[PDB]
Amino acid sequence: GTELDYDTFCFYYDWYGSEAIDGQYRHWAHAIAPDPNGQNPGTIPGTQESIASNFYPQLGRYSSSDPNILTKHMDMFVMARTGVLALTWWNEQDETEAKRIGLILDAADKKKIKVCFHLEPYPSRNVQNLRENIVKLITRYGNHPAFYRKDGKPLFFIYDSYLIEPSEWEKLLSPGGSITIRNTAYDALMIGLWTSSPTVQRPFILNAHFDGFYTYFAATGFTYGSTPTNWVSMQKWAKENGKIFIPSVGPGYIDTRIRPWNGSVIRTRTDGQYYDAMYRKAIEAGVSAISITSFNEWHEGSQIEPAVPYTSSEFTYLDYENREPDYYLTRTAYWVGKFRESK
Ligand SMILES: OC[C@H]1C[C@H]2N[C@H]2[C@@H](O[C@H]2O[C@H](CO)[C@@H](O)[C@H](O)[C@H]2O)[C@@H]1O
Repeated sequence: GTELDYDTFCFYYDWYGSEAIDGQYRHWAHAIAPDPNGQNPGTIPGTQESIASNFYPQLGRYSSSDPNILTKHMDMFVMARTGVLALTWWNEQDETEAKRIGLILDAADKKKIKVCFHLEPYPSRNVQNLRENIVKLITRYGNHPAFYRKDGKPLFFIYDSYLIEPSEWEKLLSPGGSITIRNTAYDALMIGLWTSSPTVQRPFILNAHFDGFYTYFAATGFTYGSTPTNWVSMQKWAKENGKIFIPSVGPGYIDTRIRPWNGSVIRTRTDGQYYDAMYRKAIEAGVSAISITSFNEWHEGSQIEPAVPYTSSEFTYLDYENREPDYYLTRTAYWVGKFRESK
C-alpha cells in the first residue's frame, strides 16, 4: 500500500524560475489579467513579499530548472503515490525548454516516476504541426526510461482540443486519416478535453477519433465536464464507445491574485473535504484512470504541493492550516489507495 500508481496523472508546470538558476523569478512575477467584461491592471512583481499566487510555496520562489528542487518534487510524487507527471508543454523551441524537460525526465526516473506531455494551445497549433511535434517528442524522449507508455503507447493530454475541428482531428487520429498516426511508429493515446454538454461533446469525441477524454478544471461546476455528478454517465458513455475517461480532481481553486475579477470560480478547501468529495466521486464513477489538477498550478490555487503560512507587508496568503503543509500529498496517497482497491 505504498507503491506508485501508474493510472494516476498529476498535472505539472515547469515555468517557474529563480535567481539561483534562471537569473529571474519567472512566473512568480506575472501580469494581472484584465477583466474580460482602458484597464491598466498591473503586474505582480515576484518579490519575496508579492508572488503570483494566493498561497505561498514551502520551497519558496523556486526554479523548475533547479535539479535540487526537482529531486524534492519527485520525493513529493512518491509521497502522494502519483506515478505519472503530466508535463505542461508550450512548444517554446528554446534551449531552456529542452534542458528542463531532460532534467525532469532524469529526476523522475530516479524515483520510478513516469512522464507524459500535456499539449497546450501554442500559437497556430493545428493537426500538422501537432503531428510534427508528437514525432519530435517521441523521437527525442521516447527511449528515456521515464517516458510513459500504456500498453506500448505514449499518452498525450490535449488542452482546449475543442479549438480544433473534428474534421481536422480525424486526419491525424482516424486509422484512414490523411496524416494518421494510427498503426505508425508514432501512434499514441490521445486524450481530449471534454468541456460542455453531451449533445456537443459526444459527437465531437467520436468524430475526432480521440482515444479518451479528461476534464481538467479543479473547480466543480465550472463546466459540465467538471461537475462530478455527471461522471457516472460520462463513464458509461466512455465504456460503451471504447473511450478512456480520465476525470480531473483537485483540492480547491482560487486565482484572484492574477484574475481579481474571477471570484465566482473560488472553491474553498475546507481542510481537505473538497478534495475528498471530488476524489470520491471519481472513484465511485468506476473509472480506470484519474488526473489531478494540480501538482503546482500556484496561480490557480489548485496545487497539492506543500504551502506554508505567510504574511508579508504586501499580502496575507492563504495556507493549509489547520492541516499541515504536506497534507494534500498524504491525502492524495489515501485516495490512490482507495482507487487501487476499486480497480
Ligand atoms: O494546463 C492547462 C491550462 C491550465 C491552467 N494553467 C492555466 C493555463 O495557462 C494559462 O494561464 C496561466 C495562469 O493560470 C498563464 O500563466 C499561462 O500563460 C496561460 O496560458 C493552462 O493552459
